[PDB]
Amino acid sequence: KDPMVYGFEVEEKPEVSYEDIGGLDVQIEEIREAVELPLLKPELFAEVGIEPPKGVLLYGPPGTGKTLLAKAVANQTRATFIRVVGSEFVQKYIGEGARLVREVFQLAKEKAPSIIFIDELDAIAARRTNSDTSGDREVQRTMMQLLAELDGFDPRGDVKVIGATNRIDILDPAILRPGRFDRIIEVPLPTFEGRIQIFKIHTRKMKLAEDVDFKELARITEGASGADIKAICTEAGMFAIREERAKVTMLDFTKAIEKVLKKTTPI
Amino acid sequence: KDPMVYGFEVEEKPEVSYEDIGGLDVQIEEIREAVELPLLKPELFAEVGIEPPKGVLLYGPPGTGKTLLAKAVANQTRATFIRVVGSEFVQKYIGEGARLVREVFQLAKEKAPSIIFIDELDAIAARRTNSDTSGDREVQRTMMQLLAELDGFDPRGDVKVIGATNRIDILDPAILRPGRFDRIIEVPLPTFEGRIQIFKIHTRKMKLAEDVDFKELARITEGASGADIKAICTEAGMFAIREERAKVTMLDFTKAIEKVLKKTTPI
Amino acid sequence: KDPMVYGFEVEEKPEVSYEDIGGLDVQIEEIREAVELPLLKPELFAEVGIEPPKGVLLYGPPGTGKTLLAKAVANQTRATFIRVVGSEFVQKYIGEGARLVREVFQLAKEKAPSIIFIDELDAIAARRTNSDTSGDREVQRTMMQLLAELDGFDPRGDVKVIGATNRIDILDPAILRPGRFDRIIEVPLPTFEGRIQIFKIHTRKMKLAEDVDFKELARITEGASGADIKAICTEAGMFAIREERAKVTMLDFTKAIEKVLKKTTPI
Amino acid sequence: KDPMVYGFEVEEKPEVSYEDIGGLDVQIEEIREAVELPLLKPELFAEVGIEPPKGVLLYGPPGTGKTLLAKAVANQTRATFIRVVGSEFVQKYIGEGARLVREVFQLAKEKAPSIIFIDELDAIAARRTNSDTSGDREVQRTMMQLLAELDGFDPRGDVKVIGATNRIDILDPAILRPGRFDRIIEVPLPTFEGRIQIFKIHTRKMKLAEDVDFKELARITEGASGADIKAICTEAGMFAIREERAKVTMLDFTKAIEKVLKKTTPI
Amino acid sequence: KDPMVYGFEVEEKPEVSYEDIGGLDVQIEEIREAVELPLLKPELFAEVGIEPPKGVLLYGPPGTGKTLLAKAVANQTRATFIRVVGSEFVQKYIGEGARLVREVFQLAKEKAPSIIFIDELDAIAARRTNSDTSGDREVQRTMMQLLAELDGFDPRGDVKVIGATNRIDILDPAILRPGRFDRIIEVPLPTFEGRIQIFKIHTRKMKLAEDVDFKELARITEGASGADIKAICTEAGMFAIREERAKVTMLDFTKAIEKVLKKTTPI
Amino acid sequence: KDPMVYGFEVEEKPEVSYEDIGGLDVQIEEIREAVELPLLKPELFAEVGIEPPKGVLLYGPPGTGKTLLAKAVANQTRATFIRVVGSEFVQKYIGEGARLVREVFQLAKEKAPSIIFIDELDAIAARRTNSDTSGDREVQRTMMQLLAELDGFDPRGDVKVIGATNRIDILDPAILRPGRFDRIIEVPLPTFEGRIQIFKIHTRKMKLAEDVDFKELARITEGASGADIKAICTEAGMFAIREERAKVTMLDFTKAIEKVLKKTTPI
Ligand SMILES: Nc1ncnc2c1ncn2[C@@H]1O[C@H](COP(=O)(O)OP(=O)(O)OP(=O)(O)O)[C@@H](O)[C@H]1O
Ligand SMILES: Nc1ncnc2c1ncn2[C@@H]1O[C@H](COP(=O)(O)OP(=O)(O)OP(=O)(O)O)[C@@H](O)[C@H]1O
Ligand SMILES: Nc1ncnc2c1ncn2[C@@H]1O[C@H](COP(=O)(O)OP(=O)(O)OP(=O)(O)O)[C@@H](O)[C@H]1O
Ligand SMILES: Nc1ncnc2c1ncn2[C@@H]1O[C@H](COP(=O)(O)OP(=O)(O)OP(=O)(O)O)[C@@H](O)[C@H]1O
Ligand SMILES: Nc1ncnc2c1ncn2[C@@H]1O[C@H](COP(=O)(O)OP(=O)(O)O)[C@@H](O)[C@H]1O
Ligand SMILES: [Mg+2]
Ligand SMILES: [Mg+2]
Ligand SMILES: [Mg+2]
Ligand SMILES: [Mg+2]
Ligand SMILES: [Mg+2]
Repeated sequence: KDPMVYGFEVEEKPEVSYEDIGGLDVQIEEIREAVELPLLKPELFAEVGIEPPKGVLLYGPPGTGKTLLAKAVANQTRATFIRVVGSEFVQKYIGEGARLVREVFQLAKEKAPSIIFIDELDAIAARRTNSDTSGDREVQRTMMQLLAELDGFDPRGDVKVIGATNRIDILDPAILRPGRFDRIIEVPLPTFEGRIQIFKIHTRKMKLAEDVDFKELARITEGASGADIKAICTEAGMFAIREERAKVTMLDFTKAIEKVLKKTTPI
Repeated sequence: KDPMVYGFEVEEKPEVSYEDIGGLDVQIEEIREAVELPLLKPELFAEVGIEPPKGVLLYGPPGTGKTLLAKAVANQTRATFIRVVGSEFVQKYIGEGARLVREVFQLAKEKAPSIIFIDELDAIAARRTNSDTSGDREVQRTMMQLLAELDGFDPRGDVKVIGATNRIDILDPAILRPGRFDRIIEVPLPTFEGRIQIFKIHTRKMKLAEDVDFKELARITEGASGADIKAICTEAGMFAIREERAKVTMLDFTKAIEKVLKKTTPI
Repeated sequence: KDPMVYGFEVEEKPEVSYEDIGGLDVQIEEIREAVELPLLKPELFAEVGIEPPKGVLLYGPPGTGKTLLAKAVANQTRATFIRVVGSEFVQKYIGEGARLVREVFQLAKEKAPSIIFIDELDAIAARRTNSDTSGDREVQRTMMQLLAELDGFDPRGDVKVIGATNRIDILDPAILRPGRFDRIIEVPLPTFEGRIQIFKIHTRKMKLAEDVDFKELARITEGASGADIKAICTEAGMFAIREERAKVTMLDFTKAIEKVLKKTTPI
Repeated sequence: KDPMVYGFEVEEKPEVSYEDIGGLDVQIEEIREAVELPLLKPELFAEVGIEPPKGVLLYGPPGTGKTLLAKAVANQTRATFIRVVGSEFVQKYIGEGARLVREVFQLAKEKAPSIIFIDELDAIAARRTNSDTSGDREVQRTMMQLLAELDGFDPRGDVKVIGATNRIDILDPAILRPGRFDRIIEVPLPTFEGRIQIFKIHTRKMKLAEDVDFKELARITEGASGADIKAICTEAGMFAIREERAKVTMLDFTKAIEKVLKKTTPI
Repeated sequence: KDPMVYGFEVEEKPEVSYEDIGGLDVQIEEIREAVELPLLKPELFAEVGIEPPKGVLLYGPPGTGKTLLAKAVANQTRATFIRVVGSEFVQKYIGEGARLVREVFQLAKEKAPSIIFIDELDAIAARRTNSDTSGDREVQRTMMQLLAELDGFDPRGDVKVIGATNRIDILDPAILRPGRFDRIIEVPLPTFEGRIQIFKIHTRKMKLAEDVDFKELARITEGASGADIKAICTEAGMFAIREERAKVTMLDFTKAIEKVLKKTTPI
Repeated sequence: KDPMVYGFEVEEKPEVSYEDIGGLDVQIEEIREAVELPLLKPELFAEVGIEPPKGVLLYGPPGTGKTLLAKAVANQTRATFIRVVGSEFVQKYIGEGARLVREVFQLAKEKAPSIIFIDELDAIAARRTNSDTSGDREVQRTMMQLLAELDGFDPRGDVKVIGATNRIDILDPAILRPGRFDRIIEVPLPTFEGRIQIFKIHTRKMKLAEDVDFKELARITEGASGADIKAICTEAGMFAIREERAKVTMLDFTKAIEKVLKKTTPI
């Protein structure tokens, strides 16, 4: 009953895999497993006795590759990858958003095995409630619907809903609890070695000089996220273009670390 | 009229069943008194001469369990278990919800004995504040139909409205009270012994455990919810296969209780 | 007659009479003089030269048996009790609501005297703020229709639109102001004499009780509502059932009183 | 002879004349000069040089008696009085419907001089969203149809348009522009002298024995409305029955106002 | 083929070049490298093996000419230009604001290459911590929807935002980080030199000074925005009409510097 | 197809001109400099090289017929007159407030020349909050879209607008900034000589007047507006028809002044 199945991009697998992400290695493995083993290895569960987890919640500072973690799971279990955005519920008609939730779930059930990937939970959950609010009351009646098709009366299924958000601090605690969203995976800012892998992903695409030491660059870029690193390389390339080289030398990388980081914040 | 799955649906199939009556065990006895005792033995109500309780309002924090409770009971009764959901009301068009509330209830009378488990509908029922906005007032109307049909003017038959709500800090005084339920149930976080009963079921499913001490798990899991415990159990399974074991060990619980509460309990 | 208003009428032998309500007590007598006194005797209002009430408004604290009292008066008027519900009005087009208010008043003019009981005046006539727009506008659309008929321009005969509301102020000032609903009878919470009498209605239908002291019973249940007295009674009776006796005694009440009291106090 | 526009007239002179409406007293004269005088002789209005009202809107808080004043107009124009409800202008489907709006105005042109009263413009000149489809289009359409039609037959008296509205703040400017209505008569809540007069007329029909001072009661009932006074009277006679006196006296009104006033804006 | 979002596409083909605006000459070079240049020659990005910039985020005062930098670019690239005022989004009809950014984005992919200018990120950015319980959540739904399309899942599509803001400290963390706006550009009030350039352009549109010297004027105009340097020129022309010369010269220009500053700084 | 106006009311070629205006004689000439004469003479925009005026704001004491001047400028330039009322702006949300600003801008480009009358400036012209508050915020997101759009315009399609306000001293200096509103015109409360000339306009209409001395009338109406002078003349015709004479003289004028205008004195 969905022409919104085009807005769920059921076909077109992404290009981002586990090898297009990295330096968040501990995180890849739990989330990977939380839907990968249930689907390809369900006999392993039988034998030990294991309950299938019914979702994974992801949170973390912005730009750490949450989006990328989701894409990688979607790509590499190739089974029904339902991408929705929580901001996509709630319309001008009086409880259309909640109707709309019921549609995703009945659709996922039919098309099961299925993984639902929700981007942004901050536009569809609130940890407060309030009564007689214009912008914060129907969004609580499409949340309340949600709680409630994911697990509730309606089984299980084979979802496995991957939630993603930029802050869990303004999210309703019903989402926040396990039993559905059973592995609560924090994704932190990357570490010393971590910033080094992220560098090499973009650099793998690029040409470089052979006096390029990642270890030195990663020292400078301490307290920055994966998104700051992508932009550093990009911007470093722009310096390569102006000066007409088909490679990025070490000195551009240091210019870029100074440029990008400086124009974000003065720590 | 024209009923789709709406309430009409009746199902009571597993996982939640009459042998996964995890609790919170005094609380289950209270549901059995309210619903199942006049259903199975009506003559006892003729001797006292009371009106049999008309509904069980279960409330609590999330995941503590009330979906639980209500389905486990429902399989026992073998009654017409009416499943409606918490904002399937007013789909896009208006007063739609008021016609659903009536429909559900009228069919229920015909199919009485019948039980109406409505997920979160008590929480949608909220107060109005003057002047203030015209709201969001229109959904609150759909609540008023529920009061009228339950025993407001039109007899119940043998309904048995099971309420569900994540807050008692969101309700109008006119749903809260014992008058549309009567049997108002606090479902708190599971008792010391209560908590051991939840682990028992899960461990049963998870074969061999021979060094695990469930009581000790209980001291560590002080003031965790019922859905929390089930994820603890799930992650203990997971660490079991990460150590490549056919059974779940005592370390495996220690790690999962540590992981599960950390991400979800504030400092 | 279209199905609509066919089916609004007529409730044959209502449960509830004045020996199935009692305990308040003065405002009971006031309503009964207000509707039953000119219906059974038009002469007394005629001799002074006054107009009987155009309607009677019931408001205030939930649980005081407002709709219950309506079901009492219906049994002794036998003047045609039109049961419409404030939420029953309004559907998926506008003016289809209007149609229904126009139909009930035309129908009533013929049955005159007759009782139009509108469950919630506030559904179809709520305190506006502005258009937010789907059904909110329809509400003040419908309010226009109800006025209009009442004795706005069109002969009322001897109706007698009797209302009730869940909240103090949630209604347009027009309806609030008397001269349309002309007696504003606050049904308040029962008196010291009134709470004893309420327990008595229950005692009538719940067999045996003499170790109970009605006065002291009432004294404890201060600040409760008629629905709460009923709820205690149903709880008490379950208490007795647990100790297996068909007599209700005081100890059964004390346990039952506590259940309700836990909710509402500590202050 | 379409049943809908034929059914909106006539009563062959309603109940109420200017005699039976108590004092305002001076704003009665404004209405008499605004409506009645230009109807009988627009030829005299032209000869003077002035332009008669496009329409006259009655504005004031509820209960001042606005539609009460319209019944008075009705008896004394002698020109066929249209009682229509603006709630019936918007309808369930279309050009019944929209056409009904042009039909009423056509009826006026052949019945002329006449004298069309529409009655509340609450929810037929409010704001639309452009649009919410089923609600809005009806209201937006009917808004335009009203304004064009009254404009195009009044440069000068032909068909006089009268109306009234509950408030002029609950609807957006549309009918407030002096291209449309330019003469809006404040129908206040009544002067000190006005109350005394209303009290007088109501006791005029009433059988009493003289010791009443209508003036003392007026000081008391300052800050009410004419409909409350009517109520005070009906309750003052009802009191008379309860003492079993077939006469009303001062003691009874003083008491009667105390009851009514109390359920109302306060002592 | 809906005029509702198709109207936002091309602005009749701009007339504004990057030599019709200046004074922000450093900033102009930056914008061209990031946005224009990919479109100009793809192979440079291939050569260095980089992912091309997302685009530019401009911040700064008001009047600076953020619009004019998008207008310039659009003329020069020979590609789709979609100009949207970003504060126009956000409706009091809940989730219509989010719908509108969703469609503009999807349409941008249909007509790729495309540039969108989302002006003012102030009124489409909220504060997570409470300040307006209904205003923050609403704004947030619009914000996280446009972000969703921006790189939540759905590709760039060779879009190319390009988007301005008065205040950058009011933005949520989500949009603030790069990778949804790759190159954050400071665009400050005109420098010393910046005055002289802006002036010169605008006086080439007039009759031009006869007694040229923009350095004197510049000293005085320091501490104003770019619109304000223009503004003086326009004030100068009209002053010319009042004098009865209608030719602009240094005397009109200096008298204008004074006349606009009279308002501005208040000695 | 028939056209149906939006941004109501619209008068394409309004028939009120400056012949209908008297005693505001130099205020006509200033505003002819502001909009009229620029617009019909495109030579000025080449002979000076000036970039057109974008608005002129009318100020000084209210009630003077600021709407009427606006119509007279629209008449002269043969444009589409468009009315924006400020009461249809700002609620306590936003967005349809915003929408309607957009609407009249769209209509105005489409049908240039076009005169957007913008009363009233005090509900979208107000001060800034940078210490924050919530109520002020509604106004600020509305206000920026007026400010922007007017500057956004292309010189292909000239949408000149004429503002009007009661108090300029409560508004932001930002809308008193040249290149938005270039000049302001004190339309003052009428002088002695002004009042005599405004009575004469109305007298054209009125019959046999040869006893009326206009001077004694102006004296009495010290501190009277133009809307009040016009209203006095309608009322004069009412008084004349009360004394049963179609001849309007001076006695009628004197009673009309007392009745309408004289209320204000004493202080
Ligand atoms: N884990 C990482 N590995 C490699 N690249 C990364 C990593 N994190 C971020 N990036 C780069 O930064 C870009 C932009 O960040 P992205 O859009 O992926 O973030 P997100 O964490 O979902 O953000 P938000 O909190 O704003 O929703 C990526 O497309 C990638 O090029
Ligand atoms: N007491 C229990 N024993 C065993 N497992 C439980 C228990 N309570 C909850 N769970 C498990 O937790 C999961 C989700 O919780 P459930 O649906 O029962 O929550 P609820 O308290 O009704 O919440 P919400 O406020 O989100 O509607 C199910 O998998 C259920 O079996
Ligand atoms: N005076 C009374 N004596 C006995 N029982 C009473 C009395 N008044 C109320 N009750 C009981 O209280 C309950 C509520 O009655 P009712 O169904 O009339 O709702 P209400 O007070 O109109 O409610 P709402 O605010 O939910 O519309 C019933 O169970 C009724 O039997
Ligand atoms: N001046 C008056 N003289 C006599 N009776 C009055 C007076 N004013 C009001 N009433 C009484 O009030 C009623 C008529 O006015 P009513 O209260 O219906 O309101 P309205 O001002 O037309 O309201 P709305 O805006 O709700 O349509 C009658 O019952 C009448 O007896
Ligand atoms: N730097 C500048 N060079 C030339 N014109 C300018 C410059 N800055 C602003 N303007 C002009 O001033 C007017 C309004 O400024 P605009 O660019 O719309 O403002 P904002 O930065 O607030 O978006 C326009 O007519 C615009 O051309
Ligand atoms: Mg993200
Ligand atoms: Mg639940
Ligand atoms: Mg009730
Ligand atoms: Mg009325
Ligand atoms: Mg701009």
